[PDB]
Amino acid sequence: AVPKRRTSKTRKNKRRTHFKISVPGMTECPNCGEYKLSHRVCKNCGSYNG
Amino acid sequence: GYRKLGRTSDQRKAMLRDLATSLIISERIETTEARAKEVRSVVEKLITLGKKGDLASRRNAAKTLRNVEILNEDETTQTALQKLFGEIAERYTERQGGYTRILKQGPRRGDGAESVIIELV
Amino acid sequence: MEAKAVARTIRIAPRKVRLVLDLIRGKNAAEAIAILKLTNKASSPVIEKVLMSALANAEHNYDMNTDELVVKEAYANEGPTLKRFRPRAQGRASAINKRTSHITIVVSDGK
Amino acid sequence: VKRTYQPNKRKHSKVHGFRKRMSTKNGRKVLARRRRKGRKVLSA
Amino acid sequence: RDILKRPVITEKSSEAMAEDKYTFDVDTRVNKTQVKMAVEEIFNVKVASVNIMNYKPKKKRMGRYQGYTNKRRKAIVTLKEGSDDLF
RNA sequence: UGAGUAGCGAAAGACGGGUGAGAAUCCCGUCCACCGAUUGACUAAGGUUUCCAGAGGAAGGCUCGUCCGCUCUGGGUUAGU
RNA sequence: ACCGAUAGUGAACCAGUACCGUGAGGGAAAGGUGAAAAGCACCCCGGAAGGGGAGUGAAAUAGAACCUGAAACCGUGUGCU
Repeated sequence: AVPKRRTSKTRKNKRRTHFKISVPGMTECPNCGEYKLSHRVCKNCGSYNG
Repeated sequence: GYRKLGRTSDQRKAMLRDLATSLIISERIETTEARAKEVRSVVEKLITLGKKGDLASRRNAAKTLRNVEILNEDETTQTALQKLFGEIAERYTERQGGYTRILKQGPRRGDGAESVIIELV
Repeated sequence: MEAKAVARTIRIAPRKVRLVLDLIRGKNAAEAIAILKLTNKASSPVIEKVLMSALANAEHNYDMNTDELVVKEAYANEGPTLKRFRPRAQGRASAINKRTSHITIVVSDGK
Repeated sequence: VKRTYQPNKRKHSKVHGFRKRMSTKNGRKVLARRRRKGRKVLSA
Repeated sequence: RDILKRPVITEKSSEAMAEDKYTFDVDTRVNKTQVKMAVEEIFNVKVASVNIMNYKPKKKRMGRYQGYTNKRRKAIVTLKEGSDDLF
């Protein structure tokens, strides 16, 4: 099938309400002092506790 | 099976044999998260075989290991079945299970695949 | 007082860049650097160099401290399009648009 | 699938070459028209 | 006469000059019998053999405009006595 | 606009060491897999420098690319049989 | 009391040219910094492209993708709903 009518900019932007990405999900490393992903090793000094 | 890893039956068994053998040689390798959770069972059941030491245990482990040669030490060469029965199994005589540890790294460029580190405890 | 930096004619589609720009708009400078380094999208390293260039403009050209800074503005604008073709079946060709964007980031001390 | 054009250097010169056009009266008119046009190449 | 145009100074020709061989650029429409008599008349030596070859024009470009280089004819001269046909 | 939608052109890769601003994709090594009346070796037609070395990453390569049949500079084809 | 770059010759510019066809033959698009190159020494982020200052100039939102710079279309921030 082919579209019957042109899609307006109002309808197009409504459809993109939920099209987006999320936050990485990061925590602070208490050896590096810098940010890292949860349950992943630090990348500054390469340490993983626990 | 358990998880098919996007391979046929013959390819899956050949790839687990290659990953398991290379881990004995270097004791620390980097791979994919999904692959690492299936290598666990393969390597850990091979260490159980090397802790028995019988001839039948040796011949049942030669059906999974590959014929590589390790000239890493400065002394005489040895294969990967001599290292499994001689050195690795020597230092696990006390703990019962859990000879492998997995550490997460993160996504890799160009693929987004989760990278992990797998090593012997 | 505000400082700014611009990256011009970046060979990435404009609406793929804008997804990343939505996360760092309004955050502290130290927090925005960490978000960009941990997001696994193609345009994250590109935007990383634009924010770093603007931060260093606030320290040499002006007299501003990089502890009280925030990301004031972050937007993408369209650039020239590169026109290509793709051979389809039955002897027909289809056009391909390789798009381009301009990226601007402004960092403000406040006030 | 076999296509129409199978190249051959000898046939190209013997059918469309300079000496073939000159060896007849209607082929000399072809060369005269391509000089009034200003073409960079006269024959093949 | 002045059949010869220029000498050839390259890596391969340098390895030739260690075994009494000399590489020149000659006129595009001469045979190696004329080249044989031209070398002995100028440098006063005794030639023993001449080998000769041709190269096609190459496609070249600068800016937008495309053209072709000159075609050339190369001669390698073997002597039995004498040397130092250049510095 | 359709829409971040269809597709990305028959197939087995895995790990270690390097280089690098940046590596699933480049170089080296090991194991494994495929053809073998041919995916091997010559060669006529046709194409016309696509051949070699040192450099480069704007565009082309249906992804990436530090790499190339792509870009720059310099080279290479020798007959009395 | 002809045209002023979709006009005027197909061609104001390296045009019967790029390109297309075995061949006869068919055939485009592309003008404009500044009065004067005086075409941005030097510092900072980066591998580079790109940019922020400092200088030239009457003017740099005149920086060679350069006089003026409309509409479609794409974005950021805000008063009322």
